[PDB]
Amino acid sequence: SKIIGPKYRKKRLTDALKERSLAFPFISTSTFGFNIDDATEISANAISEYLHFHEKEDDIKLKMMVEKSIYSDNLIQSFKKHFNDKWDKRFEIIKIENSNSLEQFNLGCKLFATESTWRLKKTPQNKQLYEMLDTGTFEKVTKNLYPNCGKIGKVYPISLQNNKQLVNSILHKEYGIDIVILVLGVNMNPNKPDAFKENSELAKPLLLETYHSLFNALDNF
Repeated sequence: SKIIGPKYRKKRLTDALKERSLAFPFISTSTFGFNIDDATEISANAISEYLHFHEKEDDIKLKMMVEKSIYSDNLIQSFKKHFNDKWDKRFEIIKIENSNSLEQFNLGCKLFATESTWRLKKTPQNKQLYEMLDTGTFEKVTKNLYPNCGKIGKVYPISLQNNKQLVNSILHKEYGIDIVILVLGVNMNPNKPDAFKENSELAKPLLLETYHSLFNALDNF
């Protein structure tokens, strides 16, 4: 759970099969209940940090999936403000109806991130994803790779490719996903595991570290 920060790596020439195209949620904002003003600033700033560092790397495509309820003109303006009116062409926000909507899966990204918990198991919010992967198969592969389970602020990539049991998933074969990344963002919701208290001094630092971890995974990926 120790904070490690960004470990980003510039790549000018890349393998098209290893393109850094990531679909990811607006971490901790819906079910987890993270303060949206705070999540917006952290998200926008982390995104801009990564994209600026990687100026001129055109393989990178970032698609942030935002639930309809949270999506607003004010939200988009807030992002614009953090980007100093220079919104990077490589970053898009995609409105989805809810965390289980089918529209989220065919966005053309080789890496697909989902929120998870320490258990690294299916949640009610990513049920649809897990049905598509086959729950038992994916959970078994997850447990084999990460036998000591997950820590808040970290991500856990699982390849659908090198993974024999998952290669035939619609997610891989039809929707072009190579890697599913389980993202352990900060939960603020008393009804979900490992809830942080409202003014925890660790909440903001750990959400940022979640983004760093995610983008570190992308740069390896």
